[PDB]
Amino acid sequence: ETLNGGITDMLTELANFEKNVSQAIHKYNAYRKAASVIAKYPHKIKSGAEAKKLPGVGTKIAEKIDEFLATGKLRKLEKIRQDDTSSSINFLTRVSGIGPSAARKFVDEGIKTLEDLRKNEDKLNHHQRIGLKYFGDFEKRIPREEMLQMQDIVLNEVKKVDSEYIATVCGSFRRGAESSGDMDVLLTHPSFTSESTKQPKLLHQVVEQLQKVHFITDTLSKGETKFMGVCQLPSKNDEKEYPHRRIDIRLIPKDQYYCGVLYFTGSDIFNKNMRAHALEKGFTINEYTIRPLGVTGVAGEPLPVDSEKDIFDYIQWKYREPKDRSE
DNA sequence: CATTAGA
DNA sequence: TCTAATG
Ligand SMILES: [K+]
Ligand SMILES: [K+]
Repeated sequence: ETLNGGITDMLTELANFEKNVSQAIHKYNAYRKAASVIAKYPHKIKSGAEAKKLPGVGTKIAEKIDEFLATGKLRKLEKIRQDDTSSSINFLTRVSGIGPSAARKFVDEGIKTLEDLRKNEDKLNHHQRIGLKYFGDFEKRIPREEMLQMQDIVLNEVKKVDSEYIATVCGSFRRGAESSGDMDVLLTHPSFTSESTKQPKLLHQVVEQLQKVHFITDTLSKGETKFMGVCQLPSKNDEKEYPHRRIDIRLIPKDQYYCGVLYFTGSDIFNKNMRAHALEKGFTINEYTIRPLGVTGVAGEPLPVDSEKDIFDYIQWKYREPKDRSE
């Protein structure tokens, strides 16, 4: 957590590099299990050799550990850090819709900057265009105070369209968080569950609502179960317009809400931990259901869930307010 | 790890 | 169809 920090930090830098700038999925994966292992190890690595006794730790890596230990740096890291192409790729990637593969291509063609991207809007796809168009606001945080104004509107049209809808704004928002990165709305309807052959409209109706009133301003992607968009709070009585915000809406079979909701509320650890516990408690939890364990090794058969509680009860734990689902 | 665009 | 990108 801190005794082998520089090593893990260096290592992740290393990995991340092979993956993006290079297409070394392998080296990439290498730097990672290592970074992973050296992290668990309870003692200060004092030499590569020492490191090296680890699993995943080879001669390539170990050598890097000495250099890093010896001198507070690493050239390869220093060289990459300087590297314009590579820098370039790192940046392009910040554009929503740009991933490594496109980043490399764009660079290939010579589009290394924001302005470059501009002049060539033609080379970009809708998603990419939008991300470009909203590069600044996409990077901005979402203050809760706004999260509250967003949730407000959201729940309103949802209700207006059909009163039978159930929505929840998940994520760290749900967990307290002073601010968030984007808004995550989980959606369901009684009329749609595991079997009940869809109702694509179910999603459509609301997107259309939100649009109708200008909550929604763009669409990155719209499918029959997962809508990914851009939204904006009504710019008041002027002098202050709001930044464009990423919003994601998802349809869910009512019969899988709460687990979905559980899960997406996190946190990453609260989850893992509650989950680890359902294992002892003779269960299995995951984004959609909660099945009881069977001695033979594994088992099935989804237990019925009508609330976050059902799940809690089941693993015979203390209902944890989302506020304190921190870990 | 599943859903969507796209080409 | 596959492959990329988000989450
Ligand atoms: K080893
Ligand atoms: K990106």
